Amino acid sequence: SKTDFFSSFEKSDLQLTWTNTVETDANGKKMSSGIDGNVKRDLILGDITDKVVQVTASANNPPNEIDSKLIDGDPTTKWLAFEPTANIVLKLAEPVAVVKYALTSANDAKGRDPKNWTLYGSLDGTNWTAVDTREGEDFKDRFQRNMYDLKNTTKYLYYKLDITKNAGDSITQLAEISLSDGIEVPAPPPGDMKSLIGKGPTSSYTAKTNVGWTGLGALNYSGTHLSDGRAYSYNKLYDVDILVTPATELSYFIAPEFTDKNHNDYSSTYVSVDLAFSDGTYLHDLKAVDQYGVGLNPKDQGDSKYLYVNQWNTIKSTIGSVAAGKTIKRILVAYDNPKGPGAFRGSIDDIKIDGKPVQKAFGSPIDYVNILRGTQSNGSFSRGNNFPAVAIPHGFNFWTPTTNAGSSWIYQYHESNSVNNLPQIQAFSVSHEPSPWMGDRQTFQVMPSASTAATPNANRDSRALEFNHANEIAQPHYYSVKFENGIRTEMTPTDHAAMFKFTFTGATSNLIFDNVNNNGGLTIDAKSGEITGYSDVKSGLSTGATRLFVYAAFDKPVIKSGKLTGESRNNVTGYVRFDTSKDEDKVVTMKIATSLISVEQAKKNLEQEIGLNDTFEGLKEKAKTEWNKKLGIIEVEGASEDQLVTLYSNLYRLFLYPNSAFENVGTTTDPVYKYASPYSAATGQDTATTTGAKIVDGKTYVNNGFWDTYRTAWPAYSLLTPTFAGELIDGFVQQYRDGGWIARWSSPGFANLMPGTSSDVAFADAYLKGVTNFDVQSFYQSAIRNAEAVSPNAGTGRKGLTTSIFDGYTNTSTGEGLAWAMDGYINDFGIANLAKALKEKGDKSDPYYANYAADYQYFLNRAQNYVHMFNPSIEFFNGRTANGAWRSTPDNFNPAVWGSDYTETNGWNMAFHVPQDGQGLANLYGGKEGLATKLDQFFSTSETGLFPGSYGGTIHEMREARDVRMGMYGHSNQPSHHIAYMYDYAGQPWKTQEKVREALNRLYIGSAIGQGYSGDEDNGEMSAWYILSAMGFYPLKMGTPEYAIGAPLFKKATIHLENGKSIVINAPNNSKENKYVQSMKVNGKAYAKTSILHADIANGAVIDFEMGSKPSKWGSGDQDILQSITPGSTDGTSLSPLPLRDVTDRLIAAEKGAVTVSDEGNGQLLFDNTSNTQLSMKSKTPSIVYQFKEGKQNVKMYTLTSSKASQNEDPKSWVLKGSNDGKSWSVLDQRKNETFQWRQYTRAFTIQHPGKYSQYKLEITENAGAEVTTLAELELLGYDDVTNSYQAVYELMEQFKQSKDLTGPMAVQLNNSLTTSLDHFKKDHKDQAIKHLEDFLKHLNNKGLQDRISSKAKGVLSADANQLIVLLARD
Ligand SMILES: OC[C@@H]1[C@@H](O)[C@H](O)[C@H](O)c2nccn21
Ligand SMILES: OC[C@@H]1[C@@H](O)[C@H](O)[C@H](O)c2nccn21
Ligand SMILES: [Ca+2]
Ligand SMILES: [Ca+2]
Ligand SMILES: [Ca+2]
Ligand SMILES: [Ca+2]
Ligand SMILES: [Ca+2]
Repeated sequence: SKTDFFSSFEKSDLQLTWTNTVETDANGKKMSSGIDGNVKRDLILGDITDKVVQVTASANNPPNEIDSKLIDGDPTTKWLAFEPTANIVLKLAEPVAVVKYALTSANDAKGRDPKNWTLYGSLDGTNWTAVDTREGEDFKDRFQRNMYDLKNTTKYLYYKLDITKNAGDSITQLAEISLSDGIEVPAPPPGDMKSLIGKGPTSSYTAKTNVGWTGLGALNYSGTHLSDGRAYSYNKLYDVDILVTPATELSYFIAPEFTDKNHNDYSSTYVSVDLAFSDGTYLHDLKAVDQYGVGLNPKDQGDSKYLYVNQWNTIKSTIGSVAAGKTIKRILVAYDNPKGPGAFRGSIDDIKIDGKPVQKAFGSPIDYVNILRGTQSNGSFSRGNNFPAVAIPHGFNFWTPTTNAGSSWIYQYHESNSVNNLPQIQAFSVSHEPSPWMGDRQTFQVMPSASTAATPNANRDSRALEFNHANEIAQPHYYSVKFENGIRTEMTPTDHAAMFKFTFTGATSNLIFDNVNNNGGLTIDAKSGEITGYSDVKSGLSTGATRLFVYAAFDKPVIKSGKLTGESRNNVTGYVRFDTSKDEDKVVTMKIATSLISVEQAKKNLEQEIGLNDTFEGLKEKAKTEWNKKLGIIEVEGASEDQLVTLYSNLYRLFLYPNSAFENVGTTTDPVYKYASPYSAATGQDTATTTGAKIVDGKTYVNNGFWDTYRTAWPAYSLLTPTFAGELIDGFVQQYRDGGWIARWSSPGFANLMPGTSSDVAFADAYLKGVTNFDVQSFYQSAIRNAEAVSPNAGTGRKGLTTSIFDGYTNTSTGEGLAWAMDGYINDFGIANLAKALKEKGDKSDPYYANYAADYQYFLNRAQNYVHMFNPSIEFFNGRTANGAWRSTPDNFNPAVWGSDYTETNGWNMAFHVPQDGQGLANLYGGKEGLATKLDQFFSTSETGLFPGSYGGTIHEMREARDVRMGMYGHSNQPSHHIAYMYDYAGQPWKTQEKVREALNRLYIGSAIGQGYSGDEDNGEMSAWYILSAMGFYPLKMGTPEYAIGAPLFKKATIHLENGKSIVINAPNNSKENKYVQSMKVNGKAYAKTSILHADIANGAVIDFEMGSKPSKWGSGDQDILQSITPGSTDGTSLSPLPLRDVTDRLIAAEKGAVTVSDEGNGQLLFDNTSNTQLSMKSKTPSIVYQFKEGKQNVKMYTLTSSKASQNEDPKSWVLKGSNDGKSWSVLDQRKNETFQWRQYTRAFTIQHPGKYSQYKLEITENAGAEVTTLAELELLGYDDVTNSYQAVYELMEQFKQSKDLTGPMAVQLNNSLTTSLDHFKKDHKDQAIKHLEDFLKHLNNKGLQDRISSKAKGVLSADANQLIVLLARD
């Protein structure tokens, strides 16, 4: 007998042996329980409709208004045909004598209702006996059901409703048909689970509905799970005789569907293909496993959560492993689910059994790369939302097929398939799209055509050419498609150019040129066989995008040529025609290059990169080589095929962005680099052949949202490609030197989207890791501009800075102000560490040098300002209104609700937004244990996607987050990406290990069918998450050169570093299940810590993980956790310490402070916490005095914010003085010859001789030249009196004495030591105050006294004492 079997459930395939039929056991008992297959419906007397197994109408209106809709029991779904007449054929399971039927009219357009019809009956389906005629029928209402009786005792297997006249329209429609046999059943029995050949998915996020995976047919299953507990049904499909061999693979495609309004019932995933063997055993009893390791049985399919609902899923199982030598007697479909009630529905297509499968071979990393990942994905549900980008790493152009030539939605894997269910290309495009949301720009289009008409038609629909994915090769360096009609197109990239081979079958062959829309030009010089063009195409968010120029040449004479018309694209549509009658002329080659400078430059770009000697194959090899140099930085052992696809495709995505936007205007020997600026104003107007944009010397790179890429991609560069990273960074620093700012979202200029200015942290982070090959000085300037200087541009700097730099938080007056705020504090963390590093560098030629020290202090403080956005009443980060009040209170708050404060997520997902200081974050939650409790709750509460909040309706990010099914964890999007690693701060690293492994395992699947990710990939970010996590470490603390340890994915990984050394990562015992770190070594030596320095791996290292299947305590020690700014000893403090703040804040209004100016101006404008108010003081030489009415203030720093007015009015030299009486002043700080290069720009100064004073005076000794002196704001940055903290501890100690948590000599000794400490503090004896607090701690740990304190009390009092020491040390 045979070893192979295949069904696509087509017309041409074998029909099912049984339909809707349950398999029976050895005893003849149905293998089903608690199931109802019947569709829910309004039943008529003797309703028989459930025996209809097939309905076929003469014409249809796919995707939604097809014959299928006639028996689905929903009046809301209809069949429609664009015809005045038609016939519907109903095939029944068994012959029945129909004696009654009902038609139901549809939703609208009464004229389309049937009016005259005949019902026929048949035995064979070709010879028809009339059984009822109706004429002149009327349906008064929409959704109206008419009932019809007839005499008939003849059992028939087919019924035809022949609709001979409708109600006058040229279109016909009907919502529902029901048939009846006239026999009463007062109690309709449950029917068997449905299993029948149908049209495929009735709903799908990402695929074409009502077609198969391939072809027009599939197997459809559905039913109702009635039971509270287990329900199942194993149904037989096909009678076969198939011998299984050791190598036999079973594969299939399954598309489970949601049957509920809420898209929360996952029942449809509890399904698999099953086999009945001749020996009386079933595949579901053997330990067959899929490509993910999941049992190939229904229960394990559903429990393991690898099947996505409303999407197609590829499944593959080597049943040979477990069933070699058995014979398959029947193929089954099985549903089996432990819990309900619920309901399910889905499709299976392409059940294949292959006795001798051929495995794919791979010669090098690039052979693993599928550039189609992220294309069975759209705006309803993303599996990456990429496009098939062919390019060199970081190339100047992308090249790509498009199935939608008007759109930034460039290529659909399945969604836009033809009536024959094949994809259609409409063009090959030059592209610069960073994402579909940002949109495409600078595009240009060609399409081959075998048209013989006088003129090739340039209409998108009519020129489109169908193809099969099996005939398409899609790689970074090579794309190839063979179309159904015999044409082949192949392309390969250069940096600025590309080569295409068009191979034809006919005598007359054409290339059609076109564009996304009419905003460009085409010039065809037929005589020299050249194309010339320009493109102004640019999406809404393509801010600063300039004109692109195109040049192209052919290897064959062009015989006919010209402009085309009729598409409303007359500026861009034309063609060239070639004589390809002779065999050696059947392939035509086009060489094509692009420029943002000029047509002349496009020409020069082409000559530089495609010499006369270059061939298609030579260029392809050059591109393959450039990709392998990137892909082969990482080499792993033990990986499956699926893992290597994911790994190497991830590395491709990582290096696809960002992109060169500069050109070589000199020669290959002597390069001269220049770019057209999307950053500053155009020099002048464009011409057809030359750009008007400013031509700027040097390099630049583009296409990057820092809100995405800072998390993973940028640190990936700094680790994997240190040297190139610096060239990339400098190309972004260029944006500062040119346009004044570094882009927040470069697309290619300053596009306005997403919160934060994370170039700050990304580039700071890179520098501190030893990527020093860029203009750090300018970078720094751009960072402080982001951090200190209000932006006039919508697309640059930090929104809400007007108030936020003074308030310590960003208020709800800025959209998603919380989001701006939290990312602000992380950026400040990086700016601060860089300032420290530049201080230590000591470059005295840096004009800014004297200022680094101060900036470190000020910025490290700002990094801790997260406290100002932590709402203590709900224990979540939360917005504040302008007046200071929390947005939410316990009564109204819901952490499940998306939006408002929370960009593209909910409060849950922003609960942990403090990667720069985990201990500080833990403290807000009560300590490490409190942090862990919060995370646990996060990971065990399911995201339902039902809470859109401010988004109004469902956005795709919500569906994706829902389908992660890791509690609330939104791995589908960037703002959650740090969360799994936060367990390293809580001292539970095993939970990080668990979550990271689930993420790597389940959320990067489906590559083979154009899926591959759990949501939008975003310019390398989702990819680098996987690459870094799989190595076993992760840059959690962006802005400081070290990683948090997770666990490696592979038995071995090597990172070949550019300096010739290796990072080897050994985990010989690694496996799907062995996910937990048991112990760890670095360089032969046992390693205890869950952090590792970049400086320890960058010069090579050997890392050994002992992996096992059970959690361990490795890395849970108090000094083994990730360290923070906040000391570990403070864990669990009852105090709420603050970093530097402006101690004048809010005093004036509460009358606890006031201000006087030497000229009697309103000095309140200098302390109102807004740079939108300034004071002009009528003197070159004014004085401001701030008076604290409630005692001495410990001020460490102060800030001056330049005004909006001219720079000449600025302070320039000054003295800050302190006093206690107002008569006698001490000199605290002196500055000379200061400047404020920007407007509304804050500068911070470290007071040379600080102390505690009740009165502060700023005495301006010199200004910048004008007759007046103007400022916007002043601040006195200091700390609260430590005394108030001591007080809070006495208070707490009293609470414990009253509860008897603290008694006897322990109470007394603690009291004494604290009091002696306090007394020393008040006499300015800092060292002695600390020493007595150390005594306090010794008491707490006195062995003789443990029966006098509870653990609760000992714990918090310890933490408090240590917190006090910290408060003291900084005082
Ligand atoms: O083109 C027919 C379409 C229908 O498919 C749709 O259901 C609706 O009834 C309608 N109103 C006007 C036109 N149409
Ligand atoms: O594509 C640009 C931005 C991204 O940078 C970001 O990841 C965000 O999730 C998003 N959703 C739609 C568009 N975008
Ligand atoms: Ca099929
Ligand atoms: Ca219907
Ligand atoms: Ca995103
Ligand atoms: Ca203030
Ligand atoms: Ca002000």
